[PDB]
Amino acid sequence: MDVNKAIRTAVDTGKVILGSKRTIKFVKHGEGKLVVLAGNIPKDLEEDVKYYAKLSNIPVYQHKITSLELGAVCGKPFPVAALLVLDEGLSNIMELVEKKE
Amino acid sequence: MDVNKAIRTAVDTGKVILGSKRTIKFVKHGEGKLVVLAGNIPKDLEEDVKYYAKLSNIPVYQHKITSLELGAVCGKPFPVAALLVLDEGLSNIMELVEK
Repeated sequence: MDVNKAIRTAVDTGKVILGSKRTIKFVKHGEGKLVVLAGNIPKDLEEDVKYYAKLSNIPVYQHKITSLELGAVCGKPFPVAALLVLDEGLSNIMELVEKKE
Repeated sequence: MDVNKAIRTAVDTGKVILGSKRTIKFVKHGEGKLVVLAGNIPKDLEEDVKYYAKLSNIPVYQHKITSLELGAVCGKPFPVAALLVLDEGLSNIMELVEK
């Protein structure tokens, strides 16, 4: 609930890249502050994003909700298997993730 | 190479359940000898399979090829994200997996 609120806030007040393909592309280029993955993200994409994120020291938060659920959290009617926060805006998502438990 | 040949042999000469949903169903009921997962299997399904497989001591081999590729290895035109060997038939898949 807290994380989902933080994600929506980042999307509406900051800058968030939506989609697994786009997320990987941005992270590969070293851009981004935080990666959030849906619980049903394809394993290969999951490993790709974690590999590139690791290379640029970008944290990755593994969510439990589905890609369609994550899309809805972002206020979208389409699935989002992964997203990348470029700018957290007024969100506290960065801090929430830091003590993720 | 060898693994793919072994998988096709099991499908053709033995009994293999195709599909992530069916695989989980069978393993959840304690049936099966070996699970093979495609490289792009959804993470949640992957975790579910490994959880139930673990409960009935059923080995799980994580493949690198995609679901559509695995389907083709099985001689099918459709994607197969996971499969369950009920009977290896004439295949040596069990031995190969032991690695």
